[PDB]
Amino acid sequence: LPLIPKPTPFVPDVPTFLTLIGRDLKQHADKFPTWEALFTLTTDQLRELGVEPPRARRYLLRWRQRFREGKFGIGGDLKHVENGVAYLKIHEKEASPTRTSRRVVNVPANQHVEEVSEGERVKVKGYKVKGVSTIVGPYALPVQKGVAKLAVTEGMWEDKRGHKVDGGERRRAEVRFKRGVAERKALREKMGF
Amino acid sequence: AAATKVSRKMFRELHGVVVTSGLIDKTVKVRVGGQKFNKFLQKHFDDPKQYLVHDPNNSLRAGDVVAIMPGFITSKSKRHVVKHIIAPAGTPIEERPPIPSLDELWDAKDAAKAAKKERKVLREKMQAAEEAIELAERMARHAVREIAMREKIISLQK
Amino acid sequence: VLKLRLARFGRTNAPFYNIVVAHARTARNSKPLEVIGTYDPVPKKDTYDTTGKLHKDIKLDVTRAKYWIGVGAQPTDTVWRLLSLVGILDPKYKKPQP
Amino acid sequence: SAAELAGLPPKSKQESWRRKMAEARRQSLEAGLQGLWQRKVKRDQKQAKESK
Amino acid sequence: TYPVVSFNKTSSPELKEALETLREKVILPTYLPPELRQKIFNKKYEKELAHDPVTIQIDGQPQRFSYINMLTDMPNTPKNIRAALLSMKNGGDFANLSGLLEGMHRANRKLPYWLSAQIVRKACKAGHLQLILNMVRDVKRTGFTLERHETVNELLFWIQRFAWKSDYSEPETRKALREVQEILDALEGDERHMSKDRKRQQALTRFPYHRDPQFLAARLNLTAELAARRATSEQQLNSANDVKNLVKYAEQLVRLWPADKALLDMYTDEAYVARVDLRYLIKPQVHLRYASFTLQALKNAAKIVGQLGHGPLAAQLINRAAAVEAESQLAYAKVDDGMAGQKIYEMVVGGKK
RNA sequence: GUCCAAAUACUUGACACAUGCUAAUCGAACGUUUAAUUUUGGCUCUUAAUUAAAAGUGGUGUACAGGUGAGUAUAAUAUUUUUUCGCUUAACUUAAAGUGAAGGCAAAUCCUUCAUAUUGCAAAAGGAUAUCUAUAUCCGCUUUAAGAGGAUGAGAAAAGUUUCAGAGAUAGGUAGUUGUUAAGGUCAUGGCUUAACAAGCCAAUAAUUCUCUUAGUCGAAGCUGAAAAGGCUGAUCGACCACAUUGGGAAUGAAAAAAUCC
RNA sequence: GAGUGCGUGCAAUAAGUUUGCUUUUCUGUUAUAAGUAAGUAGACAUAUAGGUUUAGAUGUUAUAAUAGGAUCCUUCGUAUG
Ligand SMILES: [K+]
Ligand SMILES: [K+]
Ligand SMILES: [Mg+2]
Ligand SMILES: [Mg+2]
Ligand SMILES: [Mg+2]
Ligand SMILES: [Mg+2]
Ligand SMILES: [Mg+2]
Ligand SMILES: [Mg+2]
Ligand SMILES: [Mg+2]
Ligand SMILES: [Mg+2]
Ligand SMILES: [Mg+2]
Ligand SMILES: [Mg+2]
Ligand SMILES: [Mg+2]
Ligand SMILES: [Mg+2]
Ligand SMILES: [Mg+2]
Repeated sequence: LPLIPKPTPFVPDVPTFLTLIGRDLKQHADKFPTWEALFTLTTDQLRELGVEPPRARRYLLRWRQRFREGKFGIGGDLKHVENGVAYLKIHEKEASPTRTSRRVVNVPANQHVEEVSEGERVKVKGYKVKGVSTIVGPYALPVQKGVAKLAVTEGMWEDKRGHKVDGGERRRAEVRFKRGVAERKALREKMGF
Repeated sequence: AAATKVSRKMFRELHGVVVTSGLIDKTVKVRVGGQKFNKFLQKHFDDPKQYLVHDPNNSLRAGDVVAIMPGFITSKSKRHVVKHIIAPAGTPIEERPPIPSLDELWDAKDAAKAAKKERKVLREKMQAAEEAIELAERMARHAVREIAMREKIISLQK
Repeated sequence: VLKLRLARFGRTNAPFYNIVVAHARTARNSKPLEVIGTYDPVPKKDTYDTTGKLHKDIKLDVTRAKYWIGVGAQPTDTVWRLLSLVGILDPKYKKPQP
Repeated sequence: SAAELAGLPPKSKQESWRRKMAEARRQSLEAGLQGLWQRKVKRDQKQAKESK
Repeated sequence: TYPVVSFNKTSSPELKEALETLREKVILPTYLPPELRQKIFNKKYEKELAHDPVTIQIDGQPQRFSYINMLTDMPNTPKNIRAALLSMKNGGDFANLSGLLEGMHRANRKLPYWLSAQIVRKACKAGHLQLILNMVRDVKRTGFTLERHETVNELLFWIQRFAWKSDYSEPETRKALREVQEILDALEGDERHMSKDRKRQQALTRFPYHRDPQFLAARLNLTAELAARRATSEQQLNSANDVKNLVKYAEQLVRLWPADKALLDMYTDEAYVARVDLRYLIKPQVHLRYASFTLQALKNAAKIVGQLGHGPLAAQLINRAAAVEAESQLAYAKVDDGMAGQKIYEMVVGGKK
């Protein structure tokens, strides 16, 4: 019943998975000896290994069930990934004599877009072609004209926890007021010496 | 359809005695009987009340017994009307102006109210018609200028 | 915003809920407009039954609940599920088959 | 909706959901009013009978 | 964001007077806060501004703003821009257009639709094509939009002329071909060049500026002048790569460009009517201007494409050239002697030089 | 004085407070910057971009939840029952129609204004994702007709109800105040509003006003009695009122109903 | 003799604020005036050109009338005496 989904080219092993979802989960990478241990262990078994706090364990169990359903994050549907680095390219079509259709496709870094066939020319979801030679989409660093790459960055799939700007909406005017007093006391101090 | 008719409902009838009269036009102070219950002592106490009754034709004199009816709102503090005279004071009933029936009084309200609306529809139409004329004159001065400026251009193309 | 939600009552480690019709922005246990029913999360077992089965006793005024759903009442995720089992609304979540 | 009275299929995944929810509130309102009206007719009938 | 507009290179004394006028009254006020800008033009604060005139921290020494009569003191922008434009005769002078056109873009001065086509002609005939391509690139600042069908047809003309100026050498032809694509990319992708005027002209031609046979023939010209030189392999990779584009762009131009339709018949007959929309082509002096390279392209393209064994394209392209050559010849007789059109065509097509 | 569960736990100084937390959220509203990454141009500098973080502008929410009992002495445009009603541009349900043009700030779904919207007054805002070898969706915005809700209008009419702290003093109070005629306003009613007349109206045993002492109010909510329209309390529970160092104030908004703001 | 978070008279008074034989100012229409700055129209001509020229129909500027909203003054007004 606890089915294990086969690893994807973008998430080959566990250290990669725990790195994408962030939230300092790459510390427990050694707890899981295999890829099946992640999708097989239970809450109680994740608690004895030392997967704490409860927020990180519940967060992992969520992304665990989210992986089984194929609800990957960004760049989770790639196929031609090499050592954790993919490459994007533009595929120009002819939708009409006065128009062009550009789709961001994922192909090997060496091969040319036109050479690749339909079977191996994957269209990545979440990335679009702006203008004529721009690839717009999260974590799309440009390499050439009409070429970008997706490096596997820590927290690329994580749900960021909200943070307080300067002590929250209540304790804001007080925190900034005290910083100015400390700042002014250390500009005035150096003047003394 | 557009006229509002009064309720024309009949309420209870109270027997009272006029206390004052002639101080204000078409108004007399009638004293009726009442009774309030004291829940602490379990006893009924006399609770006489004095209202301002509407005497339309000034046919009441201080001392006469009259029968009044509530629900007839003629003023801020007047909610009662005179139904008839039980016992006159001073002079017989035949020597005083007649008391109009409740039907006649209600018909006056409907007639007066219906006439009030007839004045509005006229004032609203005249106000809207006398204003559309002014708004129709701006079109004139604005249309003659365009027709005077647009035909000039057209006169140099044919 | 009217809502069909639950009001937690009972003692420590003994939850007992009350289906109610209350405005969204109000206290959880404040006196609502109506009490549609009750809900007990802990499942019970028949007295003289040894099969081991378990049931959850729920009292619900389906007639009154339907009227409020027809005027724009928003049942919470928990009450939505209960109403679905009765057959008033469609399930909000379903087990993925693949 | 006009598109529903004309016999047209749902346009998108979201349209299908709105159709089901809108119909659920229609059948619930009908069964609710009628179901509650019989309670009133049944309640005031018992009162008038016992009081009479 | 950008540095304050300033003109510090003027070869002539008249140019500086025209820019200093616009700068101190039309461009600088655009840098003040909105409330202060209203004060400058108000009669009620005339006396107050005399005692304590507004100031501006501009690269050091500050400027001053007294009361400005909106009706009398303000100068005529179209006239001054003309005086400055004509006086420009040195590279240092034309470098002020980047600041000038930027100042008007800030002042929201709706300049004449034809002004851009004029700057591209006088600036390119002096050997300053880069200043134009640099502003056309920085349209977010200068406002040098390619909305007119003449500006694009005028800009692409000088681009090719510079390549042809030196017998279509490979070093420059690769540069020109790079520029023609940088423009066709802007017309398609960049949104700064799309305006109401462009939509009207694109409706009269039914060909967007990036799919116009008149413009696509410019790219096809240089690409045809690259395979001609070669058709060490590090260079052959380009030649073999250019032959793919040539056959590619050729079949794209033949599809759009209808059959036996000249330059004056390509677009709808209703386009040449309005003087603000594609009427420059009527005059024979301007027709031969944009019909010289466009004709030579088809001729050379039909030749090269014929050696590779493309019967259809060889006949198709010759059909267009035959239609344009016939129309072009009619212009040579109608055009007045000594006009620029009669000279360029004689030097490019005729080859008399 | 052995163990366990549940339920209660500053009743006094609304005394003063170290430290961490109780209201945040949306990048599918918006650009600013900084970093690397890739492109220009001129020969590190300089253009145009992508991306990620950090501060912000905006939208909604802080009007809910939670806390306290200092102040506060009541009959009031308070409250039930029946008849008759009205209003509601935010949000929640159902549907329909419309979603265009400029300027200001670095930019905007922020501000200012405009065109159109059954007659004539009167609106709006855009963003995002797919398909093909321009089209159609998604989330919104504006207007309109309804349902629900509502803290809604002084709603109105008829008949009723509300044990109003204790002590002392005060005989006048009311000026659109009371009534009539006329007119407007209102769904309707009412000096609600106005003009012109009349001198009334409430009260007389304190109506009204004043000083002092004390107090958050109520409920089989808690305790108690055999019981009384019982008595006491006004913790935990629910409803109502008031307050947020004290005092003096206004606006925004559908509505102050803020631990906001001046 | 000491204290006051009490009431009240006069003076004073921040935020705020009634009224107008106040003081500036912005906006809206309405009627004019101008066409030089802008902006919108038309006429003629020029050619490596894009100049000359008239015009107010929308709109800009200015005055006047008129409606309304913000300022100043006036009145009231915590602290305080
Ligand atoms: K209290
Ligand atoms: K005083
Ligand atoms: Mg007796
Ligand atoms: Mg306490
Ligand atoms: Mg609150
Ligand atoms: Mg739009
Ligand atoms: Mg009764
Ligand atoms: Mg009154
Ligand atoms: Mg107290
Ligand atoms: Mg309490
Ligand atoms: Mg004073
Ligand atoms: Mg003042
Ligand atoms: Mg002028
Ligand atoms: Mg004075
Ligand atoms: Mg004082």
